[PDB]
Amino acid sequence: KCTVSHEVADCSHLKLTQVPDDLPTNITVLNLTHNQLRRLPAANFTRYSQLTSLDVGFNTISKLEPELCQKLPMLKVLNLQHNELSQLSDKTFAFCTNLTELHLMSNSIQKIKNNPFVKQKNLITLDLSHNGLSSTKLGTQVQLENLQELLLSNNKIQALKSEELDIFANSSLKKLELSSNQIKEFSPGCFHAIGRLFGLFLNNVQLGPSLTEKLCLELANTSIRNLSLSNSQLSTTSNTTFLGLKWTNLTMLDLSYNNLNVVGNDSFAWLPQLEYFFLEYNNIQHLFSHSLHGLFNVRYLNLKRSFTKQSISLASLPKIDDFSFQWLKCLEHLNMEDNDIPGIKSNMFTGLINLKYLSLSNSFTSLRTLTNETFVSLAHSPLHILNLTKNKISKIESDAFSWLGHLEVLDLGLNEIGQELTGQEWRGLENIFEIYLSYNKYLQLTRNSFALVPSLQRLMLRRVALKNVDSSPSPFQPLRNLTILDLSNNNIANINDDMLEGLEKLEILDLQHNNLARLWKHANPGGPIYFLKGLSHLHILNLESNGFDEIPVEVFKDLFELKIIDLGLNNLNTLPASVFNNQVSLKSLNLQKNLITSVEKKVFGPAFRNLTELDMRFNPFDCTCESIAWFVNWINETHTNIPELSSHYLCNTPPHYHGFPVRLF
Amino acid sequence: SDLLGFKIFGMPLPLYAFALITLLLSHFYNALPTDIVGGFAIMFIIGAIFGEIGKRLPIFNKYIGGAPVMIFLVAAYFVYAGIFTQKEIDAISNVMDKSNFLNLFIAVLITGAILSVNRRLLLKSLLGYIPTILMGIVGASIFGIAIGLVFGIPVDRIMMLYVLPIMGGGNGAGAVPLSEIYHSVTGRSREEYYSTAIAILTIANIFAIVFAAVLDIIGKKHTWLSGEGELVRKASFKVEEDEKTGQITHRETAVGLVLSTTCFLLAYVVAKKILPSIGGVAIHYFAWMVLIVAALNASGLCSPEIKAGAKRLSDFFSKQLLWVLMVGVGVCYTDLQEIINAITFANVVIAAIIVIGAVLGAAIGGWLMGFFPIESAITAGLCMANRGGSGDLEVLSACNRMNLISYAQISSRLGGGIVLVIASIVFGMMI
Amino acid sequence: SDLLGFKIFGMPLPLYAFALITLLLSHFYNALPTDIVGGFAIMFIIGAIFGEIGKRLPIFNKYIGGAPVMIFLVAAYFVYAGIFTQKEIDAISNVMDKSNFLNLFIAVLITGAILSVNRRLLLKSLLGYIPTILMGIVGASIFGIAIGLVFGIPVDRIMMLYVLPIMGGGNGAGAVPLSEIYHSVTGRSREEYYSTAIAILTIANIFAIVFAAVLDIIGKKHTWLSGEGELVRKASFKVEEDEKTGQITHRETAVGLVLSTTCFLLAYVVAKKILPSIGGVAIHYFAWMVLIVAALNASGLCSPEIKAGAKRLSDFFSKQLLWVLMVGVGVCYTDLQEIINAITFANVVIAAIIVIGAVLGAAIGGWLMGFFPIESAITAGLCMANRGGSGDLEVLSACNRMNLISYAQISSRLGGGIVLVIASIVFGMMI
Amino acid sequence: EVQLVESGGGLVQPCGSLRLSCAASGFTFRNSAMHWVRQAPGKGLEWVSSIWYSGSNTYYADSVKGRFTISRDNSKNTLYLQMNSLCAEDTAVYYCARFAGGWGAYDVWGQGTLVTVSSGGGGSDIQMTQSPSSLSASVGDRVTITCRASQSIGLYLAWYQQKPGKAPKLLIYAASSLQSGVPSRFSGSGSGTDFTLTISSLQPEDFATYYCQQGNTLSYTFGQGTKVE
Amino acid sequence: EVQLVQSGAEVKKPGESLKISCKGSGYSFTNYWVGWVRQMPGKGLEWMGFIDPSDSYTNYADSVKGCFTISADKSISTAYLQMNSLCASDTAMYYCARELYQGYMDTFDSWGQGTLVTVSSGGGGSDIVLTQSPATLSLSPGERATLSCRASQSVSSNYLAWYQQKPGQAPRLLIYDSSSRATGVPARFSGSGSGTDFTLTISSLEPEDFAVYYCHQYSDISPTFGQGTKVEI
Ligand SMILES: *[C@@H]1O[C@H](CO)[C@@H](O)[C@H](O)[C@H]1NC(C)=O
Ligand SMILES: *[C@@H]1O[C@H](CO)[C@@H](O)[C@H](O)[C@H]1NC(C)=O
Ligand SMILES: *[C@@H]1O[C@H](CO)[C@@H](O)[C@H](O)[C@H]1NC(C)=O
Ligand SMILES: *[C@@H]1O[C@H](CO)[C@@H](O)[C@H](O)[C@H]1NC(C)=O
Repeated sequence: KCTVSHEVADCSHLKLTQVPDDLPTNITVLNLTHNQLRRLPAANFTRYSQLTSLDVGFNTISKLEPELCQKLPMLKVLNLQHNELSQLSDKTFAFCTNLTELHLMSNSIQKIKNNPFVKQKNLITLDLSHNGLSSTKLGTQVQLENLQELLLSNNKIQALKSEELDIFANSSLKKLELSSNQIKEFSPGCFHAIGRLFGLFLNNVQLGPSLTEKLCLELANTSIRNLSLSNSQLSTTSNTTFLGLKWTNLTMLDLSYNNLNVVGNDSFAWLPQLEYFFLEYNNIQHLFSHSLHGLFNVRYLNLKRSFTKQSISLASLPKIDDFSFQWLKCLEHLNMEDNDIPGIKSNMFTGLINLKYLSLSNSFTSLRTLTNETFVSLAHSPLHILNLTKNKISKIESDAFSWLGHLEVLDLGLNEIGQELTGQEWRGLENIFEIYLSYNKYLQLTRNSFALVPSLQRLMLRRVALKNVDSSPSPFQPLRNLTILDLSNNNIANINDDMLEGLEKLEILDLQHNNLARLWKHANPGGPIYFLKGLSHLHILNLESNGFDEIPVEVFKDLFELKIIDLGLNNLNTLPASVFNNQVSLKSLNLQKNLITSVEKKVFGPAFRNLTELDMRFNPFDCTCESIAWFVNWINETHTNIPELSSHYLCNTPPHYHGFPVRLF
Repeated sequence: SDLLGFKIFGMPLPLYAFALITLLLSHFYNALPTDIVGGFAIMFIIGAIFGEIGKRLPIFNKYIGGAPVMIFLVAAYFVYAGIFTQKEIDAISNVMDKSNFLNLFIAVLITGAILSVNRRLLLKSLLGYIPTILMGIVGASIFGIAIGLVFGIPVDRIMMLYVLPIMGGGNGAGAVPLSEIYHSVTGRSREEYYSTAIAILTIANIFAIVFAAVLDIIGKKHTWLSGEGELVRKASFKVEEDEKTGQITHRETAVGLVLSTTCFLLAYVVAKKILPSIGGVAIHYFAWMVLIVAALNASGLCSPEIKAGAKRLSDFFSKQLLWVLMVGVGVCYTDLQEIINAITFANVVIAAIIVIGAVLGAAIGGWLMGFFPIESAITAGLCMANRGGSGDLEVLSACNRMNLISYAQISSRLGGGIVLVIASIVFGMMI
Repeated sequence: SDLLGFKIFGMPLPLYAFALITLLLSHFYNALPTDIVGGFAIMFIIGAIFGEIGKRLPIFNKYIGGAPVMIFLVAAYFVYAGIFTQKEIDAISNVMDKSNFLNLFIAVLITGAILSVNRRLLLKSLLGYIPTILMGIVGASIFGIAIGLVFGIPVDRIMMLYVLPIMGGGNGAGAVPLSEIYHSVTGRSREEYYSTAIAILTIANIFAIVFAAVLDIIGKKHTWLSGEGELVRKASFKVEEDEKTGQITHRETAVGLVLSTTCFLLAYVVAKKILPSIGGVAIHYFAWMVLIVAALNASGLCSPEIKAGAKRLSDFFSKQLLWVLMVGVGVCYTDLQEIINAITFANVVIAAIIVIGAVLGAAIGGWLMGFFPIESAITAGLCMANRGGSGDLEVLSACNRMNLISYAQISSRLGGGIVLVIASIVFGMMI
Repeated sequence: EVQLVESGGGLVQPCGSLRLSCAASGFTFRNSAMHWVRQAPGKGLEWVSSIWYSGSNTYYADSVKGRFTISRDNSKNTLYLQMNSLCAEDTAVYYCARFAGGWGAYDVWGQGTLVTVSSGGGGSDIQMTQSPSSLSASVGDRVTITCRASQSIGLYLAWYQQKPGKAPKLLIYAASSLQSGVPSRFSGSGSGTDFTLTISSLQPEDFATYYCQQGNTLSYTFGQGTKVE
Repeated sequence: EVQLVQSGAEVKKPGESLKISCKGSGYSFTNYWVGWVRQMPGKGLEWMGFIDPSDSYTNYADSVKGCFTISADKSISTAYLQMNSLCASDTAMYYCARELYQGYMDTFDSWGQGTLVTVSSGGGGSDIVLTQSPATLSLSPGERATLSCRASQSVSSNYLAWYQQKPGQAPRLLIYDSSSRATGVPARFSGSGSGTDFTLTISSLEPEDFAVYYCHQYSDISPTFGQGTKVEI
C-alpha cells in the first residue's frame, strides 16, 4: 500500500479498484501489480501529478485515459500485465514524451498506429511477448531511432520480411530479440533494410546448419556485434557455415546448448576479431588442429561441458589435437568446467601468450598424477589463476608446477591427494598468494614443506588430515606474509607451541572442528599449550566445536586487535576472570551451545563494553538473582545486537524459573 | 530415729545428703558422663534412697517384696514419666545393656552358687528338676486354657498368645524366636504378634514379682512348706560333708571373678560356634555357663580357698550391688509405656491365672518328687514365667533367695528351649 | 611337682591352663562378646600370665617396675605385631573407652588414696608438711628447667613431660591421669605423652633408689643436717590419739564405690558446667575430684569405718584389678617407638637432675619448717619421685628408715593428687 | 570422633586414577577397623571396602574387586583408598566410616567427598538426526528417509544399510546420490542441511535398518539411529 | 573380494585390558586406512577412530584416546584395537572397516564381521540382599512409622543397623544392634525382630525425623546396606 516516503509507492495483492490518494503529493513511483481496477481516477493521480513510474499488473482495462497522460507527461515507464487490448491510440504515446519504457506481457496485441512515436521515439526498449504476430509492421515510415532493444519473444512469427523492417532502416538497435519464435525463412535484404543492429538474438529457434548458412549471407555488411544463438540444432559446422560473416566485425558469439558435434577445419577464420566466444553444453567429440584457426582477437573462451561424455562401452574418448589452441594469441580466460578430457597432452596450450585465468575444474576423467612436464605446454603464459578442483589428483610429483612462473592463485582443493609434502613440489613458484588444498585425503608435513614458497598469503587446509603437524620446527615457519590460515575439520589432536611463530601478518585463523580439548586442560602434562602468542594482527579467530572446557587466562595476551572471536559448540562452563583484558577492540562474540551458566563482569569485563553482536543462544543458565540478574540489567540497557535474545536465551537451573526467558530475571 | 545418726545404705544423712546434692546438680545442669563411672553414681543414689524407703513402708516391706520391688517400680515410673534426662537414660543403658553389667552380675552369681556345693550332690539335684519345670508348664497351660474358656478366647489363641510367651524365656530368647516361629508357621504378621507378646510377658513378670513375695510370706508362716535355702528336701544332707578353708585374702576374690568371666567366655564360644543347638533345640550360653561351672567344680581344679573366694564375691554382688542392678533393670528392661497401652481386665486376669497355675503345678511337682514346694515354685514355677535373666534376678531378690540363681537360670534357659520346641509343635498342631 | 602347684595370679597352673585354653578357643573361633565380660575375660588372662612373667624376673621386677611394665609392654607389642584379632582390639578399646572403665579405675584410686588419710594427719600435714611437698615440686621443676635449657629441650616439654610424671604416683595414678589431662586440655595425642612419660618415670624411680643409699651415707657422715629416723625436729609430739575402726563389712566397701563415683560426678559437673575456668585457665575434672575428695575428708562426714572401707576397695583395684588396666593401657596408650626413643643418655641425665632438684627443694623446705632435712628430703621428694605405693617401701628399705612410712604414704598418695592439680594448671598455662 | 574425607573428588576422565584420604582425629584411629562407603547420587548406600588395623584383612565389594586398593597409615592417622580404572558407574559421595563391631556398627561417619567420573562431552561432532524414524512399511512401497544435519555437510553424506544381525558392511552412496558398485533401485538426493534416501520399491532383503554419516570432518558422525525398515 | 576378519567374541571382568584384532585380506592394506566403529546393542553406530597402517598414524575421535588405543603392523596385515581398562557400558559390537575415500569423502567400503565384547561383573557371591519393603512413607507429624527390612537369608547374631540420613548429610546411627539404641537417639526409635525379618518402628514422628532410613547388615565380611525408605510429610 504505502511505502516509506522515499518518493516511492508500492501496491501488491491489495486488489483494489480505487487508488489510495493518501499517498504524498511529492512521490513519483507507483506499482499496482496483482490488483484489479476499472478506470483511472485522474483526480487522485492529480494530487501526486509527478509520477515517473506507473506499473499495473494482473488487471484488464479497455484503454488508458489520455487525460491521465495529459496530466502526466512526466511518466517514464509503463508496464502492462494481462490486458488484452489490441489497438491503442497514438495520442497517449505522444503526450507521454518522457515515457521511455513500454512493457507488453500477456496482451495478445495485434495492431499499432503507423506514427505513435513522432516525439516519443525516446523509448530504449520495446517488448512484445505472450502475443501472436507474423509480421513486424510497427511504423510505415522511418522513426524510432532512439529505440535500442526490440523484443519479439513468445511470438508465432515464421518468416522475416524486409518491408516490415522499414521503420528500423534509419533506426539503430543495440539488440534485436527473435528468440523463442521459429523462423523458417529470411527474405533477402531484411538485414540491409535496417539500421545498425549491434545485436541479434536467435535462441530456442529451429535454424540448423542449412538455414544458418543462408543467415550467414544475410548478415554481410551489417553492423552486428552481439550475435547469440542457442538450441539452433547446429549439429556440425563447415567452412561455409560462417562464410559471409567476413563482411562484418562481430565481437561476441554464442553457440551454447546447440549440442554441436564436429567443427570443421578453419570454421571460424572469417571472424578476425571476436572478443567473446561461448561453446558450452555441446556434444563435441574431437577437435582438429586447424579447427580453431583464425581467432586472433579473443579475450574469453568458454568450454564448460563442451565435450561428449565419456562412454567406455562406446570408447568415445573426446580427444584434443595438440596445438589446437595455438592460434588464440590473445586469449586470457579459458574455462573447461565439467569436462571429460582423457588427459593432458604435452602441447595442449602451446602458443598461448596472454592467458590469465585457466580453470580445469572437473575437466579430466583421468588425471591421476602431475608429473615433471605435465604443464610444460604452459611455460609461456602468465597464468595467474589455475583451477584444478575435482580431478581426483592422486599425487603431485616434485617440480610439477615449475613451468608456472607468474602463478598466484592455485586451487588443488577438493581432489584425492595423499602425499608427503616434501616442499620440492612447489619449487618453480614465485608469486603465489593463495593455495587451496581443502577437502583432500591426507598430507604428511615436514619442516621444509613450504620453504620454497614464502610468498604465500592464504593457506587453506580444510578437512585434509594433516599428518605430523606437531613437528618441533613449525611447517608454517617459512611463511611470513600469511594472512589467512585454515585448519578446520581436521580433527587435530595435539599442537606444538612453535606452530604459530613469526606469523605477525596472520589476520584470520580458523580451527573449528578440531580435538584440542587436551591442550588447554589444566592437568595437561607440560602445562597448557599457548599456540596463540605473538599474533598481533589476528582479526577473526574461530574455535568452534573443539571440546573446550577450560581457557587459561593468558592465552589471549597478544590478541590486541581481535575483532571477532567464536567459541561456540564447546563445553565451557566457567571461563576464568581477566581473560579478555587485552582484547581492547572486540566487535563480535559467539558462545552458543556451550555449558555456560553465570554471566558476570568479573569475567566479561572489557568484553561487553562496545560490541556489535553477541550470541549465547542455547546455554544452561541458572537464572538466580546471584548471577543472571546482573546480565538482565545489561540486556535491557545495552545497544549491542543480541539475535533471538528472547525465544532462545532461556534458563533452567532454577526449577521454578526453568524454561523462562532470561529477560524475566 | 535421730535425724543425723540414721544410716542410708551404710551412709549417714549428711554424707548421703552430699551425694544427693551431687545427683541433683547433675540432673539440673544436664551434665553427666555417659559411661560406667557416670552411670553407677545415678544407680547407687537412686537405689539407696528408694531401697531405704521401700524397706520401711508398712504394707510394702514384707507383702510386696520390699526394697528391690520398690526400686524397680520407681525406676520404671521415672523413665515413664520422663523424669530421667536423656543423658541419664543413656548412662544407665550404657551400664546395663551396652557393657552387659547384667551379664557380669548373672555370671558371678552363677559361679558363686555352683562352685560352693558338694561335688556329689550335683547330678542328683538336677535330674529331678527337668520334670518339675515340664509339668509346671503343663499346669500353667491347663489354667490358661481354663481361663480362656471362661473369657471365651479360643484355646488356640490362648496357647499361641499367652501361655507360650509367658512360659518362654523372655524378650531376648522366648519372645523374639516365638515371633520368628509364628511367622514361619502361620505366615501371619510378625511384629504384630511380638508387640502384644512382649506386653503380656511384662504383665506376668510383674505378677511373678508379687506372687514371689506372697509365697515368701507363706513360707515364713508355714515352715513345712519352705525349706529355706536349698530346694532339695535335704534328707540326704545329714552327711553334710565339708572341708576346711584357709584364710582367703583379696586375691581369691579376684580369682573368682576371673573364673566367672572366663567360664562365661567359654560358654559363649561353645554356644556360638562349637555346639550352637543340640538337636533342633537352641541353647542359650547361660545354659552352658551352668554346665561349664559344674564340670569345673567336679573336675577338682579349684582349691577350696578359690571356692570360698568366689562365694565371697557372689555375696558382695548379691547383697551390695543388687539395688544398682534393680535400678538398671527398671530403667532398661521394663517399658511401662507398652504395659499401660496394653492394660485391660482380661489380660490381667489371664496373666494372673496363668502364673498361679504355673506356681501350683511346680509346687505339686516339687512336693511329689522330693523338693520343697515353695523353693520349687519360686524356681521352675515363677522363674519360668518371668522375663529372662532380669526376671529371675527380680523374682529371687523379692524372695530374698539368691542361693537358687543357678536353678533359676537352668529353669529359664532350658524352659525357654523346651517352650520353643513346644511352640514349633503346637503352632502346626493347632494350625 | 612344682609344675602342678605353681601359682599364676593366685591360680594353680592346671586351672590357668584351662583359662588359657578358653582364651585360645575364643581367638581361634573368633567368637568374643565385645563388652565388659569378654573384655575382662581376655585381659585377665593376658595380664595374669605376663605379670607373673614380669614379677618372677631377677632384675626386671626390682627395678624396672615388674608386672605392670611387662604387661603393658607385651600388650603394646601384641598390638604392634598384629597378633590380636580385630575383635580383641575392639573388646579392649570398648572396656577402656566406650565403657570408660579407665575413669572408674582412676576415680577409685584417687578417692581411696586421699580419703584414707587420717583427718588429723591431713590437717596437721596441711600446716607445714604439704609446703615441703610443694617446695620440693618447685625445686625439681627449676632444676629440670635448667638442665633442659642445657640440652636445648624446650621449657614446655620439660615441664609437662618430665617434671610432672616423675613427681607422680606412678603409672597407676599419676601417669595415666596425667595423660588424660594432657589429651583433654592441650588436645594432641595422649599416646605420645604416656609413652614418653613412663620411661622417664621408671628412670627416676631407679635414681630415687640409688639416692636413698646416697642420702643415708651423707646423713651418716654429717649430723647437723641429719636425724636418726625422725622427721620432725625438737618436737615431742607426745601423744597422738587415733580413732579405732570397729569392723569392715562388705557394706562399707560398697560405700567406697558410692563415694568414688559421686565425687567423680560432682567433679565432672563442676568442671563442665559450674567453673569451667577458675581464671583464664581450664581445670580438668580430675583436679576437681582431688580437691573435692580432700574437702570431704577434711569435713569429716565420713566415719572412720568408711575411710578404711574406701582404702580396702582401692587396695582391691590397685593390686588385683591393676593388671587388667595395664593390658588396656598397653593396647590403647602405648607407642613402642616413642618408648625406645625416650631411653637415651639425655633423658637419663635429665631425670637424675630432676630428682636431685626434688631432693634439695624438699630438704630446704623441711629445714624451713622445722624438719630434719635428710629425712625431709627422702619423705618429701624421694617418696614423691617413685611409682607411688610400690616405690615407697623399696626406697625406705634402701635406707634403714621404716618409722617414716606414714609420711611416705602421705607423700605418695596425697601428692599424687596435688600434682594432678598442678599439672592441670600447667597444661592450661603453658599451652 | 570427627572425621573428614576432604581429598580427591572433582572431575576425572574415565579409565583414570584417583586417590582419597581421611584425616581422622579425636579418637584412636589405629585399633579401629575402617571402611569406605559410597553413595551414588539419588541412590542408596553401598559398601566399597574395609580394612582392619595394621592392614591385616582387606576386603572389597565384588563390584570394585581388583580395581581399588585400600591402605591405611596409622602413624599419620589417615586412611587411603586408591582407585584405578574409574568408570561412569563409580561416581558417588565417598564416606569413610569407622566400624566399631558389636558396640556400634558405623559410629563415626566422615564428611564424604564427591567424585564425579565422566567424559567432558567432546561435542566435536556434527549432530545428525533421522527426523521421521518410521518403521516396517509394506513391501513394494516407496520409502523416503530424511537425514538432517546440524551444519552444512555439503554433498558429503553416505548412506549405510545394516542387516538386523550382521555387519553394516554395505556402503550404498559414495557421495550423496551416487550408487556404490553393488546395489540398484536406490535413489538419494539432497545438499547442505538436509538429505533424502528413497528406495524404488521394497524387497524382502531390503527390510533392515539404515544409517547416514557425514564426511565433512575427520571426526565422522553416523546417524543417531535410523529407520528400521 | 576384500576380506576383513576379526577375532571372536570375548567376556571379561571390568578393569582389565583386552586386545581386538582385525586382519585384512585381499588388498594392499599398507595404504588404505582402517577405522573402528562401536555399536552398543540397540543403539546407533558410534565412530571411534582410524589408523593409517602406512606409518601407524592414529587419529582418535572425541576423547576415545583416554580409554582405548589403536595399533597396526605391516607384515601380519592386521589392525589392533586395545581397550586400556574395560568396564561396563563398553559392551558393544565392535566393527573394523576399510576406509576407501570414494567420491570425495571417506567411505567405509568393507566391514569386518564384528566382535561382540560383553563385559560382565559376574557378581553372584551369595551376598545377603536386604530389601526394605515400603519404598516410601507419607505420614503426618504425630503417628507411627513401622518401617521394615527383609533379608535374603538369616542374619547371624542379629547383626543389623539402622541409619537415618538427612539430605546432604552423612548418615547417622540409630539402632546399632538389632535392638540396642545408639547414644544420642531418643526413646521413640526402636528396632526389633531377628532371623530374616526386621522392623524399625518410630513411636511418634517428629518434624526433624523426616529423612531416609537404611537397613544395614554386617554379619559376614561383605556388609550390604539397603535400598532406602523415605519418610515424608
Ligand atoms: C515529501 O512528502 C513527505 C510527506 O509529507 C514529506 O515528509 C517529505 O518531507 C517531502 N519531501 C520533501 C523533499 O519535502
Ligand atoms: C572449406 O570448405 C570449402 C567448401 O566450399 C572448401 O572449398 C574449402 O577447400 C575448405 N577449406 C579447407 C578444407 O581448408
Ligand atoms: C569492422 O567492421 C565495421 C562494420 O562494417 C566497420 O565499420 C569497421 O571499419 C571495421 N573495422 C576495420 C578496422 O575495418
Ligand atoms: C622428468 O622428471 C625427472 C625426475 O627427476 C627429472 O629428472 C627430469 O628432469 C624431468 N624432465 C623434465 C623435462 O621435466
